[PDB]
Amino acid sequence: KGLCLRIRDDGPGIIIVVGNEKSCKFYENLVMKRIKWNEDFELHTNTGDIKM
RNA sequence: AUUUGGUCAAUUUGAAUACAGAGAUCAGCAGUUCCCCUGCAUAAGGAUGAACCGUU
Repeated sequence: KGLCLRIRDDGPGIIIVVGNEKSCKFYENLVMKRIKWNEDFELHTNTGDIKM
């Protein structure tokens, strides 16, 4: 249970996560260790693929 | 100088029959315990993956 809100798409936003403790821990791990947020990526659109 | 270490049992008896006394050998498999591997389940506990936006 929870959510992920954010401002203006590109802007800063909040994840809230709620549940059983193990699950929460797992989620945290995913957020921090597994995902690389600073990593570069590609946006796919009809006009052209935008490198970010 | 002599002699004991020498009684077959069993059965039929009121000595005769018996005659030494009645399964062997070879081979499987399973179980018992411990160990190792393998697949599955059960709990727990990780690790990780997967496009893209979601819900009043």
